[PDB]
Amino acid sequence: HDNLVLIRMKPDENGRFGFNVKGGYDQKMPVIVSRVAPGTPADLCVPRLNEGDQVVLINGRDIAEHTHDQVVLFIKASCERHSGELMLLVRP
Amino acid sequence: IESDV
Repeated sequence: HDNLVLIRMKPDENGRFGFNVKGGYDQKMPVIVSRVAPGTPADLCVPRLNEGDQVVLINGRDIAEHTHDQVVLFIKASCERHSGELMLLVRP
Repeated sequence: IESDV
């Protein structure tokens, strides 16, 4: 819960971010960014979202005891975006 | 399992 980076990104015209997430409570694995595809919002935002980053918060929500499907639903919950941006707190 | 967002 230290050396954390706050990442802010707006989605594309199709409402996608360009990253993959693996893990969650049900899989007994931490939530990890498995891919960051080129030229996408997760690739072009500064600070950049990187592969291997562990997701800690999504729009301020603690994901520790949440299932993989709940994490994905949190990412897609556009109404929870502060000023239309998805906020992530990650551990590189 | 990994999901595309």
